[PDB]
Amino acid sequence: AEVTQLSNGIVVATEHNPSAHTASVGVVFGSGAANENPYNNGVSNLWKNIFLSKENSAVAAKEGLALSSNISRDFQSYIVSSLPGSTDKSLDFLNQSFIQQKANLLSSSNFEATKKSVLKQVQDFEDNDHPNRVLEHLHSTAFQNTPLSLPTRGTLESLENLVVADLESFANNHFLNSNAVVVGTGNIKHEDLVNSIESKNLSLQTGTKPVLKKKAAFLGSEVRLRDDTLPKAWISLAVEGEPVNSPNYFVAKLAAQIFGSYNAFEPASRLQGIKLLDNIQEYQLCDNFNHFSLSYKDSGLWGFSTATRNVTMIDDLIHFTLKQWNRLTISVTDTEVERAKSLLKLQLGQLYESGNPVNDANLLGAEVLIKGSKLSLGEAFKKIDAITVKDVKAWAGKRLWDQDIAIAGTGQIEGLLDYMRIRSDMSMMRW
Amino acid sequence: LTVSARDAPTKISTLAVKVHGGSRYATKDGVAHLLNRFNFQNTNTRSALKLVRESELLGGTFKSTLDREYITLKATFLKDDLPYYVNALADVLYKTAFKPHELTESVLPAARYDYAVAEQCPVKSAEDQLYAITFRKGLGNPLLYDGVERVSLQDIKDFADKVYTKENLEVSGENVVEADLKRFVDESLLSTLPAGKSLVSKSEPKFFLGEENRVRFIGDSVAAIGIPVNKASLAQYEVLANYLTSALSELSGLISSAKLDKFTDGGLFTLFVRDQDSAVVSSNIKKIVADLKKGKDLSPAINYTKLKNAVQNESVSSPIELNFDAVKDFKLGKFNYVAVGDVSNLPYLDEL
Amino acid sequence: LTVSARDAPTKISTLAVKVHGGSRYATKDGVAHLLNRFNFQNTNTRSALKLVRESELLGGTFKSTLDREYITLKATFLKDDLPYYVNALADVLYKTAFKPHELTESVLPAARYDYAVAEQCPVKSAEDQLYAITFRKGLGNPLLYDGVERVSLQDIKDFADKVYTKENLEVSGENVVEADLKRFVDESLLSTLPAGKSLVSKSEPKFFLGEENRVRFIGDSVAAIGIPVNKASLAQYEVLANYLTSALSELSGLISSAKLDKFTDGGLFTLFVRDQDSAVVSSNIKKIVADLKKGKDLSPAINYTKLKNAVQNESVSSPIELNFDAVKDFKLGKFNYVAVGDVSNLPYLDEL
Amino acid sequence: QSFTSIARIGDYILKSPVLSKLCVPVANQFINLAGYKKLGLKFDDLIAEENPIMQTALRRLPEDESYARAYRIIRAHQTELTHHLLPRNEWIKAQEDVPYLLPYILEAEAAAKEKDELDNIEVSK
Amino acid sequence: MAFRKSNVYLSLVNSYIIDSPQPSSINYWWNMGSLLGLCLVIQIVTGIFMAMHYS
Amino acid sequence: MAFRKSNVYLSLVNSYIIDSPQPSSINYWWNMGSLLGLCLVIQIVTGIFMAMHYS
Ligand code: HEC
Ligand code: HEC
Ligand SMILES: COc1c(O)c(C)c(C/C=C(\C)CC/C=C(\C)CC/C=C(/C)CC/C=C(\C)CC/C=C(\C)CCC=C(C)C)c(O)c1OC
Ligand SMILES: COc1c(O)c(C)c(C/C=C(\C)CC/C=C(\C)CC/C=C(/C)CC/C=C(\C)CC/C=C(\C)CCC=C(C)C)c(O)c1OC
Repeated sequence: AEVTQLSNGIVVATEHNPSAHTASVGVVFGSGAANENPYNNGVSNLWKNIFLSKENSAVAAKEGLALSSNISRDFQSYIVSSLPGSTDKSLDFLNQSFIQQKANLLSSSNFEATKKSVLKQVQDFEDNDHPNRVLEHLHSTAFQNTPLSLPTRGTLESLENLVVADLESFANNHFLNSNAVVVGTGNIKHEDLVNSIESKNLSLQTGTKPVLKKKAAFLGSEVRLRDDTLPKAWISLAVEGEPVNSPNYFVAKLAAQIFGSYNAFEPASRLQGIKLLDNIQEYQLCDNFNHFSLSYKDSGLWGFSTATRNVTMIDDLIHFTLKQWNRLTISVTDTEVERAKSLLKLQLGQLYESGNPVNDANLLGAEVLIKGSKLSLGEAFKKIDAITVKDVKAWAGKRLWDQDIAIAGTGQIEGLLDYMRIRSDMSMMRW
Repeated sequence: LTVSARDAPTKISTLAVKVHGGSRYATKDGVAHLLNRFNFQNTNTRSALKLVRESELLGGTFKSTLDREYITLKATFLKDDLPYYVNALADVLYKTAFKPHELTESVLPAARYDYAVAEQCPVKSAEDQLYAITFRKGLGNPLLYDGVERVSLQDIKDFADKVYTKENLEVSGENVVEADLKRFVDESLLSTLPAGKSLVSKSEPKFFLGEENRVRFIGDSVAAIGIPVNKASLAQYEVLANYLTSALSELSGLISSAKLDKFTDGGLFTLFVRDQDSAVVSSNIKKIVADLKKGKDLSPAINYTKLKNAVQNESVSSPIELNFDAVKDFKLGKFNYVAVGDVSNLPYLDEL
Repeated sequence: LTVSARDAPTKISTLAVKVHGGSRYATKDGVAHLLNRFNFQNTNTRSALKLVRESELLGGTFKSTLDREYITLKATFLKDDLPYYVNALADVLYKTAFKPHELTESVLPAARYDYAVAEQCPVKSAEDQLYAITFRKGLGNPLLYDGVERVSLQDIKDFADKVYTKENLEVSGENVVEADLKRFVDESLLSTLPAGKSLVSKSEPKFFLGEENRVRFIGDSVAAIGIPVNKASLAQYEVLANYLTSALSELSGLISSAKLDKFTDGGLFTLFVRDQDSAVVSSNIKKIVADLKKGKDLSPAINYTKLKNAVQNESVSSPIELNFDAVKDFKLGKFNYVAVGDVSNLPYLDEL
Repeated sequence: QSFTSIARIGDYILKSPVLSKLCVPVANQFINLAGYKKLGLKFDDLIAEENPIMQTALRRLPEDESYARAYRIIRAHQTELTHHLLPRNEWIKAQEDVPYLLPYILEAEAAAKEKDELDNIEVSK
Repeated sequence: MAFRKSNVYLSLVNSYIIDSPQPSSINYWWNMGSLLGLCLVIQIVTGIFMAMHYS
Repeated sequence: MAFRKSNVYLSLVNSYIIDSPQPSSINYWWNMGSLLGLCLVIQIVTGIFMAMHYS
């Protein structure tokens, strides 16, 4: 449970955990899809794909190393996993690919074979992964004409028109030092890694900063992707949430836990202590749903997602759910808040502490990049337990009560009523 | 009644009661399935509802998984609430109500949904076919329930009596203080369980070879090969699996999935080729079989197969570890084949 | 273009156009099925509706059957209206419209119902499995349509072009004056048909042996054996079929059905054991295989197998007739086996 | 009034030998005067079913009892419409007039009451 | 289906007066309702005709 | 479902006045119907009150 981080030339961050069996090293950049443009959208996803290409991947495999990378909105990360002993051979492969081979990975035979893969990849996504496709579109309309609206995997149109020069252009503007953090998780010590790094000098484009832009903003709107040939209806709905490093980051995350997630087929799920289940189970209004409090640097999204085959009662699904959310402003109970506290701790635990160093790396790098440090799991619990009913009520009265929303859906959505109908349910009549 | 553990300064502990009751030991088709689904229902003192409402207020969940050999009752929770989940798991094993209405209202439905999900994924339709033809009645028993042969409430009770005993299970706690764990297991109802016999037979399963099965299916086509491994000859196959599923092998882009299922008395190697049209499936496999018949290895992935076999932190009780740094050559004797999908346009065992 | 006949003083004649277009010649799975179902739909000059309304007023009906080898277009009617049904059958072969809407509205549905009915009778699920494993791609082709591989309106048109030719069909009229029949066939559109090739190959199908398949099913359990016969060695198997299905054999009460399918280039012998519970099926078959391995015959049913093979008055064009009064001893070499139903409680090829 | 409540009072009286000898004979006389047995019905057949508890109960009732309840109810309606009673040898005997649905009704009520309790549990820190 | 079922107006009449499923055992006490409708009509009809001559 | 949907009386109101699916493009010419109901009410109300004083 130690968050160690020191700066010499490069800001090095590590979180050691003795019993681990393995160790992971890599760099995480403070720039992701939210830094691209509508036309070069998909560059970051492309980088990730070449970094994992058959050529580069075969080199580290001989050495007994494994590769992993993830593209997000605010950040990007390249990671190399290894045994606790080869904690040095990872640092060689890292520098070899980001300085020496930052021109060998971009050959006219590799880039074309990779481009052909992300194209079949992103296409496959839009053709079949409906729930994620919808959540991606939710960000698209909620933050339109603003950074957060750009899909992480990029659009098929900005992708097929992307050239090697664009990769370089992006890389030379974001893969800088002042916008980077070298992460090390697994078992290796902070002082073990920091030495192998402060050994090899060379700055490589120092003093350079990435370009700036215009702040992200929420806009009440919707995008309806009707498709009557699909067998279900997938919809996502949300209000403007909380950004990371916000006084209410936790109240919000707790508020989502109150309604939580559900799966109509799993017996135990049907028994949960969520009032909403009394309303939706009578006529079986949906196969599943899940609330969330997504947070980013400039903004966030608080809402839920759901999938259903009861295409003639979608208005009741949406109506009941939004009536429950009304309660957070006027009648949420102590026991509901308490049930949430326990469950939030359990999930926040399983995330920050799993048996996989790669997840730890991403989380560590991402956090240190936005707030210059990581909040310890124990420090979180103290904040979570401190939340009162009054807090939830004040938060909801600001974020949920009579506030614009964003909607997105695909499939048999004829039954999803108009905007103003849904919008009206964000409140209740009173004397 | 082996009680293992392993402490740590983390806040999330995870109790788990492994039991030798999987499909491999199933007396009737899918009975193990039904029982895994019958877990956490009603006990004689606590209802499934109270159990959930309580654990939620504490901060923990339950789950019951079904392997080909095991039936695991896991429980994830906050550290200091250890005894509760020990007695909870204890209660399930010793006194689940088994009410006739719980079968018709919760169990059967949950089970019907399980079979449905699997009936739509062709690779699993294949994996099930491999086991059925290699081990004709041991590990080749149907994993899930489908109603081909009757299974009453009583049959589910009998199988519970056999499987749930002190001599057939093993408590295992991750992120738990062994001192307290052993103390609580003995202080619970675990020790009251009528310790019967252990069905873990050491004699190697009588496997077959050169067998093949073809199943017509509407969806993606899949061709797969199944190879029975030895108790000691499994460490080489493991590197093979990681070799074919890596950047080192040239034909990694020609196969969907490849793995080695490790048991306590041998194992099974599986290779999967999946694609939309039958033509690409027939080619990619006809190439794999040919290139493997002219085997090669040299163990360049000796450090990759060892690294990938370590990322499994839940398996800190795995069999042989250093058997890898030995053999480094692979051939391809007799194996088993299964065609699923566009049958009239798929290879036969012969032309392979 | 062989035009056979046979007059009589009866009032009901029956024209029939046999064609070598069955499943055995099917280019794509079930295409023969679709075409048999597409018959009597719309032609370019007569609608399916007018055809029916007219024939009803005359006094006759149509029907299109599907064999493993043939596709027969039969027509039962009153004697003196002969030319009408000749031109009717002529019109179908030469100019059926094949409108995209007839496929979706009449053909596919009719076909879907056919497959459904057969998917519920286990003996047929078995018979289909026997053929598929003995003749791996000839007569082992799927008899009915099930959508595993695409089949467009065009694919149905191409197959029609091949199969419907003067060199691949044979007119046959029961209770008809051959003089007039030949006169009308030539005076019709039959002779305008672009006479292609005859797909009737004489070379014996390359059959296999010692093959087995098991299919899980919810209903009655069935165990069946399939035996490939020779072009001349089929006359003995015929008496065997009538022997096992008679009062002379002691084990006639232990088998559900037994028969010999006669083709133009060999044949297939089938034996069926069907019952509710798996135990009785396992026994009855394990007994048949044992008693047949210690073969016996003596041909006491030599006059019964000849009498039963004569009651077939529609088959007055059958192959060998006097081959029966020869061989009189049967053994049991290698054969094929299929388990359908309660699989986990049914015999394997081994223990037979 | 719930069946849980009816049972509480009824059992208390049934156990105490003071009331048990005083009441039961009156109750037996009451049941005979009611006359439902002359119509071929068992008391449990008379319980009003239009509520969730009774619907759950009837759903859990084993097949053979269900077909029998059905025959008794239809037979009753037909006799009633004819303004007759069944011939005495067809009347339900006291040994037969068993509370066959009662155990299902009580189980459902407890399940229901528990849920009501759990949905409203307070928490003390 | 029958016209009495498909017509917008006739179906109302069909569901309330023609095909309405009644319990086989109801007695003459269940005849008072219709008698009440009849009374309502008799009151309205005789009332309107007298209203023509009333001041 | 919502109470407005389940109640015997409210569902009528819901299907005719609340959830009734209307073609998105109807113009002000489609507003005359409601205006006709209003007229009918105004005629009945003012008529009954005057009937109280009329001979
Ligand atoms: C205008 C239509 C009209 C309707 C509709 C009507 N009535 Fe009348 N009613 C009258 C008139 C006119 C009188 C005065 C003449 C009379 O005394 O009968 C009257 C008188 C009465 C009287 C006095 C009887 C007496 O002793 O003279 C009663 C009581 C009565 N109505 C009851 C009813 C009932 C109950 C209804 C309806 C359910 C009804 N009315 C409907 C017009 C009507
Ligand atoms: C008793 C209720 C009553 C109803 C219902 C009623 N009216 Fe009248 N109406 C009267 C009375 C009373 C008068 C006489 C007083 C007057 O002249 O306005 C009258 C008079 C009239 C007149 C003469 C107006 C004038 O020049 O004085 C007309 C026209 C008329 N009504 C139309 C209607 C229409 C159209 C309706 C309904 C759609 C209607 N009425 C409904 C009672 C009613
Ligand atoms: C589920 O169980 C049922 C059941 O549902 C029903 C419906 C019935 C049958 C009974 C009924 C349907 C009774 C219904 C009664 C009514 C709908 C009455 C409605 C009342 C009215 C007063 C209508 C209004 C009349 C007028 C406006 C016109 C009268 C005036 C006129 C004609 C003036 C003419 C003028 C001139 C100058 C000629 C049962 O017996 C029954 O038992 C089991
Ligand atoms: C499919 O398309 C539609 C559509 O369907 C509808 C419904 C509307 C909306 C319009 C309407 C619903 C109009 C409806 C009108 C009516 C139902 C009127 C019914 C009429 C009556 C006269 C009711 C009768 C009233 C009474 C008996 C009482 C009055 C008397 C009183 C209160 C006396 C009180 C006495 C004392 C002493 C105090 C649309 O605009 C529309 O457009 C697209």
